[PDB]
Amino acid sequence: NRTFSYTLEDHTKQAFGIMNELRLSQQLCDVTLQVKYQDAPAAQFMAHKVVLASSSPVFKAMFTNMEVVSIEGIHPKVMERLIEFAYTASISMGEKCVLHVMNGAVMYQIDSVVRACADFLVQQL
Amino acid sequence: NRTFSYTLEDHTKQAFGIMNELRLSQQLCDVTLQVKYQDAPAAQFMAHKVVLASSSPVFKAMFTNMEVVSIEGIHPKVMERLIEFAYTASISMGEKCVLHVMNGAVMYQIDSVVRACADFLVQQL
Repeated sequence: NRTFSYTLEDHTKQAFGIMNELRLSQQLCDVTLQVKYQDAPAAQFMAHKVVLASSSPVFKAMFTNMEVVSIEGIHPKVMERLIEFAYTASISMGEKCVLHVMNGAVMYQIDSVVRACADFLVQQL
Repeated sequence: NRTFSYTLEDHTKQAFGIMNELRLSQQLCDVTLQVKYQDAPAAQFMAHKVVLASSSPVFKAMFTNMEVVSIEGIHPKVMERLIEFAYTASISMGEKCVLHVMNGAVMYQIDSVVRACADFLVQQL
């Protein structure tokens, strides 16, 4: 015909696969999240601002104006699981963490995780 | 149970949606592809190194070691469609461009597009 179009359905999933690898390799990272919560030991997470922005309106606003960002109000382990969700589309936690993850997900407006954690606590009743 | 897991299947697709918006807004971009081909006018494309790396082994190697990259051997219009594929998972072109796009896709080892363009030229016989 006049016009040839093509779509690879697995593409976004494959590309996030490689972006997650680059995050774990600490390649092309432009933000370090320095997480200090209460008496828990300080933890550091290197990430890509554009991936964090693509999964969180709070990160998008934060970065749209190698940066070090100071984060309070969230346990390192919850920030880790939120970052992993942003890079993987998957999150996992012990039943006793679901509340702390929902709290983290509301703070970073990751609405997908808020919904799933809320649906779980309600089912748990 | 002991362990609660969750996966949002549309997540990578939604996140690429927002990364494409940020590319069009020229937000968080860290590379400018300066494309000069023969007598065609010079064109500029701002992008995220990590998105280009996630869709092209050639971009990954290029950026893993605001940068201006000089690109020859490719028409601005083909580089545009390759960038759009990287941000959208979709590419479209007139039947008479399919060869020039395959050429571009081989140069940047976007294997998905090489395969689809090759399958089209062969079907066209």
